[PDB]
Amino acid sequence: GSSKQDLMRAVLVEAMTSALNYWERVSGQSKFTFAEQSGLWRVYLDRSTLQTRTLDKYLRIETLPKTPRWRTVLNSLDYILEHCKEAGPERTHIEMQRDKLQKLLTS
Amino acid sequence: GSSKQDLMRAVLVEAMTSALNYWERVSGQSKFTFAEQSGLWRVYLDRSTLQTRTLDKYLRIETLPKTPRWRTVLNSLDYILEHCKEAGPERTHIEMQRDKLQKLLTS
Repeated sequence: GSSKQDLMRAVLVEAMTSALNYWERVSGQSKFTFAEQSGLWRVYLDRSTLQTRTLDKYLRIETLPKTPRWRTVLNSLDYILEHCKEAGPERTHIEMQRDKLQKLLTS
Repeated sequence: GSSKQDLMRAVLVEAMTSALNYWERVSGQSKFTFAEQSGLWRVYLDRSTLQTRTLDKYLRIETLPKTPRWRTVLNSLDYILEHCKEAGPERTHIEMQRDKLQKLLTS
């Protein structure tokens, strides 16, 4: 129902933002670099500056697309966890949010 | 010194035992299957029965070899975490023990 759909969207934003913050700290690379190196998100020239325009929409519930690319988000969480291994609460939180999303998508 | 060497051996046994218990529960497969499918540990015919004779020595501090194969143990932890994703305290403990071993080996 509407509650499950809104929960999925809230978890997707939490998971993506958490994963990017972890990527930035552990890899020492930018959000731009995650998109460019993984090939999972496109780079655009906006306001005369390179931007991960679509990825950026997934970092706030207000801008999340009407049709989220759930598999691309799960591939993003997997890519970040594949390249960033530092064990700890921050990583555990991303793993837990990944499992939550997967269970919501398959229930 | 002796303290660091004994700590490394104690952490190796904790990590291996933890990882195998997690593999068995999450994969629903045996220790034998972890060895056979990964190819990381040999199978032997002892007492007329198939056994992971060398791997078994890593599950008790009393039997741990004088010369542990540290890389084979780290490859074992990586293989189990690659195939078993269930997020939770049990998985976090294995990740934490893996990081502890790596830091001891590089300090």
